Amino acid sequence: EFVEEFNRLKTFANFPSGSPVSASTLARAGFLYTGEGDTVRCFSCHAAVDRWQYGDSAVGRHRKVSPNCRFINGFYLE
Amino acid sequence: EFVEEFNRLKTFANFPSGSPVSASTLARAGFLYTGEGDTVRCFSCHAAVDRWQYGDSAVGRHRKVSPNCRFINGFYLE
Ligand SMILES: [Zn+2]
Ligand SMILES: [Zn+2]
Repeated sequence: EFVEEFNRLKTFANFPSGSPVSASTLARAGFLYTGEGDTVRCFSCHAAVDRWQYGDSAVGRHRKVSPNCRFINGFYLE
Repeated sequence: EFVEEFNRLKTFANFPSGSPVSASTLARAGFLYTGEGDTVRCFSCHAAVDRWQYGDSAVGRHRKVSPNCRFINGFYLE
């Protein structure tokens, strides 16, 4: 279901507009919005990432927190 | 957008598995998959490279076709 980026993007309703990282960027990096604050969680490795700050890379933070995530490693590539 | 290696890697869905060079290696060398055959194109210098053969170096072929590419010269280094 969440293999599709659009389905991930739909979980971002009410995502804080004041966040330095956008909902589209986070969805692209494999994240789903948990609904609380700025906490997102990867559909694949289940790692959660929060406390986003200016200059952050959605993919960069994702790799840092979960270096062996299959999604980031291209496991779902058609 | 494509400055991020992962975004380049995502363009490789359906990239021929029989190719002597892998999608990850090509993405690392700054290439995006054009979707046709084994033709990839650099996000930075726009040079396209195809006809990959055993023993080929993704970065090597990239330099040969586009010696002044900013990406290969490290222009995007943080
Ligand atoms: Zn993950
Ligand atoms: Zn180039």
